Amino acid sequence: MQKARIKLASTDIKALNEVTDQIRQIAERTGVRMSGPIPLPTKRIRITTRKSPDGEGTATFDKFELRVHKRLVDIEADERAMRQIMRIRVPEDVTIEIELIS
Amino acid sequence: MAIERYFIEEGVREMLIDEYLEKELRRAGYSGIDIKKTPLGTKVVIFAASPGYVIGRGGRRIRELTRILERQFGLENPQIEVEEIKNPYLNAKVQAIRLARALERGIHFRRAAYSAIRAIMRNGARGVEIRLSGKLTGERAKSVRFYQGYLAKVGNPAETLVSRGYAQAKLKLGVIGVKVSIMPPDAKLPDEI
Amino acid sequence: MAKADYNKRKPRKFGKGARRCVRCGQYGPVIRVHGLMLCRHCFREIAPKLGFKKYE
Amino acid sequence: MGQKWKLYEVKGGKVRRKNKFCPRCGPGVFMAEHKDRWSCGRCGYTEWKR
RNA sequence: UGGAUUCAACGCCGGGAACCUCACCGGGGGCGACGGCAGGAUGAAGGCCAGGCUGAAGGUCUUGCCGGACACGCCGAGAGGAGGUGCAUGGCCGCCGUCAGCUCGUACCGUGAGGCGUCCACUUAAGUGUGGUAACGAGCGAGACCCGCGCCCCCAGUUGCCAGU
RNA sequence: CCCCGAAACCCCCGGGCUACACGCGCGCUACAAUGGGCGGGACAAUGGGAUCCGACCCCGAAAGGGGAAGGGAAUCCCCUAAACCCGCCCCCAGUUCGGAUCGCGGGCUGCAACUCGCCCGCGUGAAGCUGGAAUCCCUAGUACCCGCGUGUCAUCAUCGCGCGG
Ligand SMILES: [Mg+2]
Ligand SMILES: [Mg+2]
Ligand SMILES: [Mg+2]
Ligand SMILES: [Mg+2]
Ligand SMILES: [Mg+2]
Ligand SMILES: [Zn+2]
Repeated sequence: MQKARIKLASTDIKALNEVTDQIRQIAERTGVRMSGPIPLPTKRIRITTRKSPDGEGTATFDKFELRVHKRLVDIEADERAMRQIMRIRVPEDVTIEIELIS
Repeated sequence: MAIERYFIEEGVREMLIDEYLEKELRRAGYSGIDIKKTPLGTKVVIFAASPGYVIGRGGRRIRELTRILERQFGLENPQIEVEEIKNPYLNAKVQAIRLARALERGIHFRRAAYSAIRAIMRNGARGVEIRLSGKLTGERAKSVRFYQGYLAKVGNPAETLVSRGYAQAKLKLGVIGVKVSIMPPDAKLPDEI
Repeated sequence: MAKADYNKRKPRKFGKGARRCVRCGQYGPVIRVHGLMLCRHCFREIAPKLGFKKYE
Repeated sequence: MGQKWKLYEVKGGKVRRKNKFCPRCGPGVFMAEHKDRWSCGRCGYTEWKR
């Protein structure tokens, strides 16, 4: 049996958790062996602008931040499992990617 | 294409869409949009307060609009549809724009502001604040804040709960800035019942 | 009036003229860190709409 | 606008062209004369009498 | 070229400018939407072959060139303007100041403007609290809140770690 | 709002913003031994990467050049940091301190390197031997000292924002 990596990334831990729970509950609905939602290092896109247009006055900065949480899940590749994980809702603020290790 | 690139791209695109529609549907109480890239195409949903105005004359408006959408902005297959705000009187940018529209009609600012405040606080908001800033009452500019109810300013609960809205009223002699802030019926930390 | 039009929108490939904010159209202080192309001013105005937050 | 350019000369029952022709080009192309060479009106490129 | 001149201008305008950026200088070339006016496509609105000028240019031109087609040669009326005005404005920023202040309802005091609360003593980073008190209560702000670091537990074990076998 | 409006709009070439008898602000390097050089030995983190990072091999004295695995990012690379330590020369002097300046040559970026870029090698060898009055920052993993990353970025960091030692 050959395995399937599912790399999924979001800005919302709760959507992320929703997807992982979908996968957990569907694998245990069936009996295929999950590999946990391995949490990968989350990316902190930091942008440190100066908050002034004038150029006059004291220099003050806005440190804006975007956070990307990332998980990966390995599940054995079955046609059933694959069909239904394709059927998954995959909400709007999330990306996924089903690679297959063979 | 890296993943953060993807997020950034989507946000920027959507922001520019939002800008365009804010310009063109300001009569309609355009509150915002949402966008989903379904397989058959990308379907978007415009939340506004007068879908009558956004459709115009038998879909004329949505038609030229979707043309603009797929052309000027990278979009697979636009599938515009329209929806309402469940409580626009709790939305605050729609109200800011309605107020600016009024001031442009020519209504006096105290009357318009107090009318809108009455409406919001009857439609059930815990608090409301309205700043009008500019050439009110002559040539030297001033600022006036009309407030009612209970409103927070500082902290994460403000950054989250209260809805902020801004608009310009472009009048004969210049701009009036309209800031609106609405606090709905939802609770804070130090309540402790 | 037989002539040749000479506006010549020259295609810069590097430079402060090459890069332009997609909103206002400013040429200098442009953000290009992760695929953006935005003037610092605009970015500060819209960052929440893109999802950028100010927790520090 | 130069604005009057009747060049053909009617021989009688048929016209004869005041034009010259370019060999490396197609038909209909008409030419000028500048003292040692021709000129293409369609596109314009190098040529001489020779 | 400009802006900014104590704090709060002077490695600031994210201003590390070869062109661009630029707004300065010398030179060169394009631009009237809408109408009307001089007209009109008759073959041209527009592009254009070889050259002379030109820094270089179908920019222009004696000399000639046609792919099939309207008008700044003239008015209004404009597009655009990093042109002026930041004592006409908005928005943002700085400073007062992350300072601890700003107020309200009712009551009382005063003809009234106003006052009281919001004062005093301790305390606190804090109008933060305790007590006294014609004040009693409340709200914004402070605090709460949000982010991160540091210790433990649970879950998870890849692309991470490798002690044990 | 006023003005320009066929010029105060748009584009191109070239110059300038990089000029220098001088005054000022903030900083870098130093005025040496609480060191300089040479050779050896060690120990990071933050962040970033598509026409982008580039290991690895070869060429070259260097800067650099050719080919190129892998890497759209806990997989690969940038990335074995410097201050520190060990040994050897120098032994208190305009010096084996200091590196302004300038000459010759060799390169990278770019359409273009004169005006006006950055790097390398040989050479040169400027003031400066601790600084008046006066003034600035700082209360713990802080200040001082050390280097690194990134933003700006075609090439340019004595800068900004940050990282650790
Ligand atoms: Mg007070
Ligand atoms: Mg607070
Ligand atoms: Mg030396
Ligand atoms: Mg000495
Ligand atoms: Mg700088
Ligand atoms: Zn912008």
